[PDB]
Amino acid sequence: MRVKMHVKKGDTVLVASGKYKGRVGKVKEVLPKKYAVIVEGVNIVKKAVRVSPKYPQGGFIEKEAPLHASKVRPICPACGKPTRVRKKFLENGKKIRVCAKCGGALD
Amino acid sequence: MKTAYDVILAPVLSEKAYAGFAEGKYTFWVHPKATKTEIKNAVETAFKVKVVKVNTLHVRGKKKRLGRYLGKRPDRKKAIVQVAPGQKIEALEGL
Amino acid sequence: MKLSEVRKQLEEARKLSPVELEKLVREKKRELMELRFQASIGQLSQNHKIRDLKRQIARLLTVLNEKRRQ
Amino acid sequence: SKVCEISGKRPIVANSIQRRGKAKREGGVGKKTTGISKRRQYPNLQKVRVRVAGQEITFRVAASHIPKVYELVERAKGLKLEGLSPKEIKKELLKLL
RNA sequence: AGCCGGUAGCGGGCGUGGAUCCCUGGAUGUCCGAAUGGGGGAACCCGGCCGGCGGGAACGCCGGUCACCGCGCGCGCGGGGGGAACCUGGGGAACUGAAACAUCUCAGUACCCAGAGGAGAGGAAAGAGAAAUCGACUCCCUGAGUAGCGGCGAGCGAAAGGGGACCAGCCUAAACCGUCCGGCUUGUCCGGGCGGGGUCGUGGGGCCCUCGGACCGAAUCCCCAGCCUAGCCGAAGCUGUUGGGAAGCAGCGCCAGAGAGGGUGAAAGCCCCGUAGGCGAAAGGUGGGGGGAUAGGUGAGGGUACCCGAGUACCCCGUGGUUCGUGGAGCCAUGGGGGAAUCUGGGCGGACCACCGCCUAAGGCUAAGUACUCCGGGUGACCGAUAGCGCACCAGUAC
RNA sequence: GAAUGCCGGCAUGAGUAACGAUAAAGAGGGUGAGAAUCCCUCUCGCCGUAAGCCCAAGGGUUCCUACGCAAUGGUCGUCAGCGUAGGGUUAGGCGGGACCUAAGGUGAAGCCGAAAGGCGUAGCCGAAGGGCAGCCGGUUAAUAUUCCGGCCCUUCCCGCAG
RNA sequence: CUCUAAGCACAACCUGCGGGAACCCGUACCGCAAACCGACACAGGUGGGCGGGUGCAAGAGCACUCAGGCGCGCGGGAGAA
Ligand SMILES: [K+]
Ligand SMILES: [K+]
Ligand SMILES: [K+]
Ligand SMILES: [K+]
Ligand SMILES: [K+]
Ligand SMILES: [K+]
Ligand SMILES: [K+]
Ligand SMILES: [K+]
Ligand SMILES: [Mg+2]
Ligand SMILES: [Mg+2]
Ligand SMILES: [Mg+2]
Ligand SMILES: [Mg+2]
Ligand SMILES: [Mg+2]
Ligand SMILES: [Mg+2]
Ligand SMILES: [Mg+2]
Ligand SMILES: [Mg+2]
Ligand SMILES: [Mg+2]
Ligand SMILES: [Mg+2]
Ligand SMILES: [Mg+2]
Ligand SMILES: [Mg+2]
Ligand SMILES: [Mg+2]
Ligand SMILES: [Mg+2]
Ligand SMILES: [Mg+2]
Ligand SMILES: [Mg+2]
Ligand SMILES: [Mg+2]
Ligand SMILES: [Mg+2]
Ligand SMILES: [Mg+2]
Ligand SMILES: [Mg+2]
Ligand SMILES: [Mg+2]
Ligand SMILES: [Mg+2]
Ligand SMILES: [Mg+2]
Ligand SMILES: [Mg+2]
Ligand SMILES: [Mg+2]
Ligand SMILES: [Mg+2]
Ligand SMILES: [Mg+2]
Ligand SMILES: [Mg+2]
Ligand SMILES: [Mg+2]
Ligand SMILES: [Mg+2]
Ligand SMILES: [Mg+2]
Ligand SMILES: [Mg+2]
Ligand SMILES: [Mg+2]
Ligand SMILES: [Mg+2]
Ligand SMILES: [Mg+2]
Ligand SMILES: [Mg+2]
Ligand SMILES: [Mg+2]
Ligand SMILES: [Mg+2]
Ligand SMILES: [Mg+2]
Ligand SMILES: [Mg+2]
Ligand SMILES: [Mg+2]
Ligand SMILES: [Mg+2]
Ligand SMILES: [Mg+2]
Ligand SMILES: [Mg+2]
Ligand SMILES: [Mg+2]
Ligand SMILES: [Mg+2]
Ligand SMILES: [Mg+2]
Ligand SMILES: [Mg+2]
Ligand SMILES: [Mg+2]
Ligand SMILES: [Mg+2]
Ligand SMILES: [Mg+2]
Ligand SMILES: [Mg+2]
Ligand SMILES: [Mg+2]
Ligand SMILES: [Mg+2]
Ligand SMILES: [Mg+2]
Ligand SMILES: [Mg+2]
Ligand SMILES: [Mg+2]
Ligand SMILES: [Mg+2]
Ligand SMILES: [Mg+2]
Ligand SMILES: [Mg+2]
Ligand SMILES: [Mg+2]
Ligand SMILES: [Mg+2]
Ligand SMILES: [Mg+2]
Ligand SMILES: [Mg+2]
Ligand SMILES: [Mg+2]
Ligand SMILES: [Mg+2]
Ligand SMILES: [Mg+2]
Ligand SMILES: [Mg+2]
Ligand SMILES: [Mg+2]
Ligand SMILES: [Mg+2]
Ligand SMILES: [Mg+2]
Ligand SMILES: [Mg+2]
Ligand SMILES: [Mg+2]
Ligand SMILES: [Mg+2]
Ligand SMILES: [Mg+2]
Ligand SMILES: [Mg+2]
Ligand SMILES: [Mg+2]
Ligand SMILES: [Mg+2]
Ligand SMILES: [Mg+2]
Ligand SMILES: [Mg+2]
Ligand SMILES: [Mg+2]
Ligand SMILES: [Mg+2]
Ligand SMILES: [Mg+2]
Ligand SMILES: [Mg+2]
Ligand SMILES: [Mg+2]
Ligand SMILES: [Mg+2]
Ligand SMILES: [Mg+2]
Ligand SMILES: [Mg+2]
Ligand SMILES: [Mg+2]
Ligand SMILES: [Mg+2]
Ligand SMILES: [Mg+2]
Ligand SMILES: [Mg+2]
Ligand SMILES: [Mg+2]
Ligand SMILES: [Mg+2]
Ligand SMILES: [Mg+2]
Ligand SMILES: [Mg+2]
Ligand SMILES: [Mg+2]
Ligand SMILES: [Mg+2]
Ligand SMILES: [Mg+2]
Ligand SMILES: [Mg+2]
Ligand SMILES: [Mg+2]
Ligand SMILES: [Mg+2]
Ligand SMILES: [Mg+2]
Ligand SMILES: [Mg+2]
Ligand SMILES: [Mg+2]
Ligand SMILES: [Mg+2]
Ligand SMILES: [Mg+2]
Ligand SMILES: [Mg+2]
Ligand SMILES: [Mg+2]
Ligand SMILES: [Mg+2]
Ligand SMILES: [Mg+2]
Ligand SMILES: [Mg+2]
Ligand SMILES: [Mg+2]
Ligand SMILES: [Mg+2]
Ligand SMILES: [Mg+2]
Ligand SMILES: [Mg+2]
Ligand SMILES: [Mg+2]
Ligand SMILES: [Mg+2]
Ligand SMILES: [Mg+2]
Ligand SMILES: [Mg+2]
Ligand SMILES: [Mg+2]
Ligand SMILES: [Mg+2]
Ligand SMILES: [Mg+2]
Ligand SMILES: [Mg+2]
Ligand SMILES: [Mg+2]
Ligand SMILES: [Mg+2]
Ligand SMILES: [Mg+2]
Ligand SMILES: [Mg+2]
Ligand SMILES: [Mg+2]
Ligand SMILES: [Mg+2]
Ligand SMILES: [Mg+2]
Ligand SMILES: [Mg+2]
Ligand SMILES: [Mg+2]
Ligand SMILES: [Mg+2]
Ligand SMILES: [Mg+2]
Ligand SMILES: [Mg+2]
Ligand SMILES: [Mg+2]
Ligand SMILES: [Mg+2]
Ligand SMILES: [Mg+2]
Ligand SMILES: [Mg+2]
Ligand SMILES: [Mg+2]
Ligand SMILES: [Mg+2]
Ligand SMILES: [Mg+2]
Ligand SMILES: [Mg+2]
Ligand SMILES: [Mg+2]
Ligand SMILES: [Mg+2]
Ligand SMILES: [Mg+2]
Ligand SMILES: [Mg+2]
Ligand SMILES: [Mg+2]
Ligand SMILES: [Mg+2]
Ligand SMILES: [Mg+2]
Ligand SMILES: [Mg+2]
Ligand SMILES: [Mg+2]
Ligand SMILES: [Mg+2]
Ligand SMILES: [Mg+2]
Ligand SMILES: [Mg+2]
Ligand SMILES: [Mg+2]
Ligand SMILES: [Mg+2]
Ligand SMILES: [Mg+2]
Ligand SMILES: [Mg+2]
Ligand SMILES: [Mg+2]
Ligand SMILES: [Mg+2]
Ligand SMILES: [Mg+2]
Ligand SMILES: [Mg+2]
Ligand SMILES: [Mg+2]
Ligand SMILES: [Mg+2]
Ligand SMILES: [Mg+2]
Ligand SMILES: [Mg+2]
Ligand SMILES: [Mg+2]
Ligand SMILES: [Mg+2]
Ligand SMILES: [Mg+2]
Ligand SMILES: [Mg+2]
Ligand SMILES: [Mg+2]
Ligand SMILES: [Mg+2]
Ligand SMILES: [Mg+2]
Ligand SMILES: [Mg+2]
Ligand SMILES: [Mg+2]
Ligand SMILES: [Mg+2]
Ligand SMILES: [Mg+2]
Ligand SMILES: [Mg+2]
Ligand SMILES: [Mg+2]
Ligand SMILES: [Mg+2]
Ligand SMILES: [Mg+2]
Ligand SMILES: [Mg+2]
Ligand SMILES: [Mg+2]
Ligand SMILES: [Mg+2]
Ligand SMILES: [Mg+2]
Ligand SMILES: [Mg+2]
Ligand SMILES: [Mg+2]
Ligand SMILES: [Mg+2]
Ligand SMILES: [Mg+2]
Ligand SMILES: [Mg+2]
Ligand SMILES: [Mg+2]
Ligand SMILES: [Mg+2]
Ligand SMILES: [Mg+2]
Ligand SMILES: [Mg+2]
Ligand SMILES: [Mg+2]
Ligand SMILES: [Mg+2]
Ligand SMILES: [Mg+2]
Ligand SMILES: [Mg+2]
Ligand SMILES: [Mg+2]
Ligand SMILES: [Mg+2]
Ligand SMILES: [Mg+2]
Ligand SMILES: [Mg+2]
Ligand SMILES: [Mg+2]
Ligand SMILES: [Mg+2]
Ligand SMILES: [Mg+2]
Ligand SMILES: [Mg+2]
Ligand SMILES: [Mg+2]
Ligand SMILES: [Mg+2]
Ligand SMILES: [Mg+2]
Ligand SMILES: [Mg+2]
Ligand SMILES: [Mg+2]
Ligand SMILES: [Mg+2]
Ligand SMILES: [Mg+2]
Ligand SMILES: [Mg+2]
Ligand SMILES: [Mg+2]
Ligand SMILES: [Mg+2]
Ligand SMILES: [Mg+2]
Ligand SMILES: [Mg+2]
Ligand SMILES: [Mg+2]
Ligand SMILES: [Mg+2]
Ligand SMILES: [Mg+2]
Ligand SMILES: [Mg+2]
Ligand SMILES: [Mg+2]
Ligand SMILES: [Mg+2]
Ligand SMILES: [Mg+2]
Ligand SMILES: [Mg+2]
Ligand SMILES: [Mg+2]
Ligand SMILES: [Mg+2]
Ligand SMILES: [Zn+2]
Repeated sequence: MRVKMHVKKGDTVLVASGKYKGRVGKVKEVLPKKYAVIVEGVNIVKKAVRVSPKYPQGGFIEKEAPLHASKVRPICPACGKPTRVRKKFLENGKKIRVCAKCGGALD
Repeated sequence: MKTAYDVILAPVLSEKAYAGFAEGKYTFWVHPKATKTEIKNAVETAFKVKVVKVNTLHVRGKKKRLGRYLGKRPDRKKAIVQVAPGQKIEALEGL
Repeated sequence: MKLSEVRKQLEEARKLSPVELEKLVREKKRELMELRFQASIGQLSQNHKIRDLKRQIARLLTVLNEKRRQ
Repeated sequence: SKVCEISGKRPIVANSIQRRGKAKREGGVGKKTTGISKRRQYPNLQKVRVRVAGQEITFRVAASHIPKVYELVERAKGLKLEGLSPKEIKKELLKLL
């Protein structure tokens, strides 16, 4: 089947565990195969790069490292709180994610 | 659907192949089951020339390995075609 | 090829006749041969074109075969 | 040594039993078996030739069912067997079996 | 809401106007293989006929078609090969045991061959066997290591009856009647098809005479419930502290038809996937449950003595099966020889005879209850990389 | 803790035997981080009915070029039948098939056998035997009776003439 | 090559001239050997053809030598048993 994952690309999340616990950012990318996400400005690693074209000075570059998807919590755009995700069926027949606290949509 | 364009696969790029261009000889990779009569027809409707001679030969695939795994490249077949005097295949010419 | 273009190609082909579908298939096969020549001499950067054209020929043959079976 | 074409009699496996001694009912201590060996018993197969509808048909049958061959020929008096090959006669004859 | 398999890179693309992916149906499907146009050292060569392509007559390619056997009337239908175990039939060892060995045992086992199928076999009394009793078959417990068999050695080993599972009974041949065809030994004739009639042991049926004259219901067909092949919803937690990291520890809370389990940077009912509880199919498969239809089935008296499965019963010779190894040796089966009758006929109740009883041979079919595990799921006082399958890994591979 | 047990690891013998024909080597120069061992040159020796050249089988890319030097090579290695990459085999006349038969195999007919199967006429298969039209030279790093040049030839189709 | 039978004799066959047609597979390299059979780059085994010159009576024998190919994939010293 499919990798059921509670967050999606483009939504704001809270890092609730680990070194960067308490930080807030936007999901850059989602890695269902690794069950991981990438959050802007979070979990920056230093990577050694060789001297070459497009890396003339070599040295080190900085990149975000993926986080396990259970460490992030989506933030409601209505009540502004981290929350669990509920399913709400719309009168037009579509299904959307809603915040488990106040019921607001999560897009 | 089999056509003339399924018979001719690609040109052969080598010094030996380039040498025959001056004499009107052109080397192609062709379908391994294609016959000389089949090949001669295919070149005529693909490049609009007159073909007067077709030579063929089988090219067995080389055994190659990547790390631990042994295998083989696919078998191939190339054809050298001689066009009528004065005629040219401008797609191959210029390389 | 976009999803909308695929629907257009299938819609146009179903309006044709078996004689026309064979002629269109042959022109597409000729176009694919010219791509293979370009890709052989390292002059096709957009290598995705080869897969797009191959699936188009499969679509036209699938539609042609449906018309043959009535 | 094969099957009987009418009754299906075929060879059967039987035991040959060699005995010694005097029987109990004749005042002896009893029979003793010195040897048992497997053998085959065959039907008494014989060739029977009959003339049916201008053709000669050959039957391989057990001797006990030879009169059944002529029973079949008589019951074929009410069949249309004109111009058929001997093989075709035999198949028609055996469909009456 | 991401995606272009394992699988990154170079290089390019697609997707909320619904991609990738999953399920169902369809299309395409080179060559070999039962292999089947012919040949052949499998995967490779060579043809016939019809149509098309190339300038196409020679040459080549493309599409269709062409093996053999059986049955039904050149056409139509079928067969062939394969399948881990299980099943039936045709054949069928030895080591070993007997503390040697030959009857016996191992054993009708191993194995070979043929066939059947999701099962197979068996199956509707010419039965059982002593009770004036039972009532097709199969399977389980028991009877019972009993009755018996046995160089009466080693050993082998029932059945009836009782308790359960399941449950179901039918179609024909023959008498007689009709119709078509063939015969000449030319008709109350014989023979071969087909239709009607008939199916039984408290004997039944045919024919003649009399009185008679809607209920049952499929193992077949139709429809539906349900089930299978993708899925969906799903309660409740925060803060601090040690620490690389909290889920640990602490403070105060909440859910529970959910405190199975697995993840998350250590040890989380409330973070994630789930769990209890609910929901869901356009399409194909199944449908042993329910409903309907249909085939089919349906009473007595008197006369007659027409019919009731033949190289069969039966007797003898040679053998097999049964607990039965020639034994007082029946019963069932049959290679050889002889060889009946149609109910006043026949078979059986362990030699045989008499009496007293039971049954109706020589045509066929038949669900369910039972066996097995290639395959899918669940579960272990099962294994944890010398273990567990030979293989946790690119293994029936390297060699 | 023992089964000349089983699997694996590592010791001893020991820096020991041996390094596979007693046809044999020497020098100068070059290359290279590195040279008895690779390249060039001069000298020497060995084979020469062979240790030279060409077919068939068998083997299956080992062929040529470039770049390498961990393992392989009984030492060494800059070399290589080794590692990586690219390239390379061209036929109407050569061989085989679209021809023929041999032993043998198979086998519409036919015969036999519990089954599986055994045999067998015609026919078919079956060759290094019969049949059938190409010689000389040039060219590539690597193919040549195949490519090219010159000179020769074969079968089939169509048209015209006889 | 020749003889005729069915058939056909506006066909058919043969000769000459002109124009056309001619498919599939093999083809590298080793091949008395370091590339084949012997577990090895193994003193063994492996069918056919060519195989020069001089001399020794002849010869495919023997000695030297042509063309061609090799010094056999560990060496250097010493000069006991
Ligand atoms: K024995
Ligand atoms: K003994
Ligand atoms: K009677
Ligand atoms: K009896
Ligand atoms: K009885
Ligand atoms: K049955
Ligand atoms: K030959
Ligand atoms: K060659
Ligand atoms: Mg990140
Ligand atoms: Mg060329
Ligand atoms: Mg070819
Ligand atoms: Mg042309
Ligand atoms: Mg070729
Ligand atoms: Mg060729
Ligand atoms: Mg190739
Ligand atoms: Mg290749
Ligand atoms: Mg491949
Ligand atoms: Mg395509
Ligand atoms: Mg018999
Ligand atoms: Mg005997
Ligand atoms: Mg026997
Ligand atoms: Mg006789
Ligand atoms: Mg008899
Ligand atoms: Mg008799
Ligand atoms: Mg999108
Ligand atoms: Mg499908
Ligand atoms: Mg075939
Ligand atoms: Mg064949
Ligand atoms: Mg089968
Ligand atoms: Mg058996
Ligand atoms: Mg046997
Ligand atoms: Mg038997
Ligand atoms: Mg035996
Ligand atoms: Mg025995
Ligand atoms: Mg003994
Ligand atoms: Mg003993
Ligand atoms: Mg015995
Ligand atoms: Mg036994
Ligand atoms: Mg026994
Ligand atoms: Mg046994
Ligand atoms: Mg059954
Ligand atoms: Mg009955
Ligand atoms: Mg049962
Ligand atoms: Mg039982
Ligand atoms: Mg039970
Ligand atoms: Mg029992
Ligand atoms: Mg008892
Ligand atoms: Mg007893
Ligand atoms: Mg004893
Ligand atoms: Mg004794
Ligand atoms: Mg015993
Ligand atoms: Mg016994
Ligand atoms: Mg026993
Ligand atoms: Mg019982
Ligand atoms: Mg009837
Ligand atoms: Mg009867
Ligand atoms: Mg009648
Ligand atoms: Mg009737
Ligand atoms: Mg009666
Ligand atoms: Mg939930
Ligand atoms: Mg949920
Ligand atoms: Mg939850
Ligand atoms: Mg918290
Ligand atoms: Mg915490
Ligand atoms: Mg805990
Ligand atoms: Mg918790
Ligand atoms: Mg936990
Ligand atoms: Mg948990
Ligand atoms: Mg908690
Ligand atoms: Mg549930
Ligand atoms: Mg009897
Ligand atoms: Mg008898
Ligand atoms: Mg008797
Ligand atoms: Mg006797
Ligand atoms: Mg008897
Ligand atoms: Mg007996
Ligand atoms: Mg017995
Ligand atoms: Mg017995
Ligand atoms: Mg005895
Ligand atoms: Mg016995
Ligand atoms: Mg006794
Ligand atoms: Mg007895
Ligand atoms: Mg009797
Ligand atoms: Mg008998
Ligand atoms: Mg009777
Ligand atoms: Mg009587
Ligand atoms: Mg009796
Ligand atoms: Mg009796
Ligand atoms: Mg008695
Ligand atoms: Mg009875
Ligand atoms: Mg009866
Ligand atoms: Mg009966
Ligand atoms: Mg009867
Ligand atoms: Mg009988
Ligand atoms: Mg039956
Ligand atoms: Mg059953
Ligand atoms: Mg291990
Ligand atoms: Mg371990
Ligand atoms: Mg293991
Ligand atoms: Mg273990
Ligand atoms: Mg496994
Ligand atoms: Mg193992
Ligand atoms: Mg292993
Ligand atoms: Mg493995
Ligand atoms: Mg293997
Ligand atoms: Mg001990
Ligand atoms: Mg031992
Ligand atoms: Mg040991
Ligand atoms: Mg030990
Ligand atoms: Mg050991
Ligand atoms: Mg071990
Ligand atoms: Mg060991
Ligand atoms: Mg060991
Ligand atoms: Mg180890
Ligand atoms: Mg060891
Ligand atoms: Mg060691
Ligand atoms: Mg030591
Ligand atoms: Mg050692
Ligand atoms: Mg020593
Ligand atoms: Mg040592
Ligand atoms: Mg020393
Ligand atoms: Mg020593
Ligand atoms: Mg030493
Ligand atoms: Mg020494
Ligand atoms: Mg040694
Ligand atoms: Mg040595
Ligand atoms: Mg030495
Ligand atoms: Mg030494
Ligand atoms: Mg030494
Ligand atoms: Mg040495
Ligand atoms: Mg030495
Ligand atoms: Mg040496
Ligand atoms: Mg030496
Ligand atoms: Mg020498
Ligand atoms: Mg010498
Ligand atoms: Mg030197
Ligand atoms: Mg030097
Ligand atoms: Mg030097
Ligand atoms: Mg060196
Ligand atoms: Mg060096
Ligand atoms: Mg050199
Ligand atoms: Mg030398
Ligand atoms: Mg010397
Ligand atoms: Mg010399
Ligand atoms: Mg010499
Ligand atoms: Mg010499
Ligand atoms: Mg000489
Ligand atoms: Mg010589
Ligand atoms: Mg000699
Ligand atoms: Mg070869
Ligand atoms: Mg080899
Ligand atoms: Mg080999
Ligand atoms: Mg070898
Ligand atoms: Mg190769
Ligand atoms: Mg290689
Ligand atoms: Mg090599
Ligand atoms: Mg090479
Ligand atoms: Mg080389
Ligand atoms: Mg180098
Ligand atoms: Mg090295
Ligand atoms: Mg090394
Ligand atoms: Mg080495
Ligand atoms: Mg070396
Ligand atoms: Mg060595
Ligand atoms: Mg060595
Ligand atoms: Mg070395
Ligand atoms: Mg080295
Ligand atoms: Mg160097
Ligand atoms: Mg070099
Ligand atoms: Mg080499
Ligand atoms: Mg190499
Ligand atoms: Mg290599
Ligand atoms: Mg080639
Ligand atoms: Mg040629
Ligand atoms: Mg030529
Ligand atoms: Mg041909
Ligand atoms: Mg041939
Ligand atoms: Mg045969
Ligand atoms: Mg046979
Ligand atoms: Mg045979
Ligand atoms: Mg023969
Ligand atoms: Mg022949
Ligand atoms: Mg053959
Ligand atoms: Mg031949
Ligand atoms: Mg001869
Ligand atoms: Mg020849
Ligand atoms: Mg020739
Ligand atoms: Mg050259
Ligand atoms: Mg060469
Ligand atoms: Mg060459
Ligand atoms: Mg040449
Ligand atoms: Mg030439
Ligand atoms: Mg060649
Ligand atoms: Mg070759
Ligand atoms: Mg060569
Ligand atoms: Mg070479
Ligand atoms: Mg050579
Ligand atoms: Mg030789
Ligand atoms: Mg030679
Ligand atoms: Mg040589
Ligand atoms: Mg090799
Ligand atoms: Mg070998
Ligand atoms: Mg070997
Ligand atoms: Mg070695
Ligand atoms: Mg070797
Ligand atoms: Mg070596
Ligand atoms: Mg060597
Ligand atoms: Mg050697
Ligand atoms: Mg040798
Ligand atoms: Mg020799
Ligand atoms: Mg010679
Ligand atoms: Mg000379
Ligand atoms: Mg000389
Ligand atoms: Mg000489
Ligand atoms: Mg002289
Ligand atoms: Mg002389
Ligand atoms: Mg002399
Ligand atoms: Mg001489
Ligand atoms: Mg000689
Ligand atoms: Mg000579
Ligand atoms: Mg001599
Ligand atoms: Mg000599
Ligand atoms: Mg000499
Ligand atoms: Mg000599
Ligand atoms: Mg000599
Ligand atoms: Mg000499
Ligand atoms: Mg000499
Ligand atoms: Mg010399
Ligand atoms: Mg030479
Ligand atoms: Mg020389
Ligand atoms: Mg040397
Ligand atoms: Mg070496
Ligand atoms: Mg060495
Ligand atoms: Mg010394
Ligand atoms: Mg010395
Ligand atoms: Mg000395
Ligand atoms: Mg000395
Ligand atoms: Mg000494
Ligand atoms: Zn909210």
